[PDB]
Amino acid sequence: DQVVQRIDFADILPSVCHPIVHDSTIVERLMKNEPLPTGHRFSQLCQL
Amino acid sequence: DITKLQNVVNEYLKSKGLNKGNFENMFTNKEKFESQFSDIHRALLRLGNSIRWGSNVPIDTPYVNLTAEDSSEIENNLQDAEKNML
Repeated sequence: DQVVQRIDFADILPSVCHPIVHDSTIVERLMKNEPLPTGHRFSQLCQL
Repeated sequence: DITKLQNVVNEYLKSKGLNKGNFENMFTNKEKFESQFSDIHRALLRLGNSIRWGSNVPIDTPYVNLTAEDSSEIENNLQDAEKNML
């Protein structure tokens, strides 16, 4: 029904402030086991 | 003679066969560029392939080459040059 309903960052907190967002473990594992870039990006990106 | 050897041998072997070391061929193109200090850095890494072809099942060996007395005489010649560049 035509009720004005409002959403905020204070309302979004219980889904954005969870520790599984702020973990790095799964991102580290997946970006590790993902295959490496190619040669012509590899000269540009993986050098430092 | 460094340009003739590095051009003719290194790039053309790694292009004619074993097409994986073209990143190292870009490195040896920058070695052909006049950045000698950084160029001679990782001469170990571009020596390891010569170790792989001089002796089968590649190991790490000493940096100077295969013959022992020639290996010592190279270092004697390099000390002679370092004392007298002229």
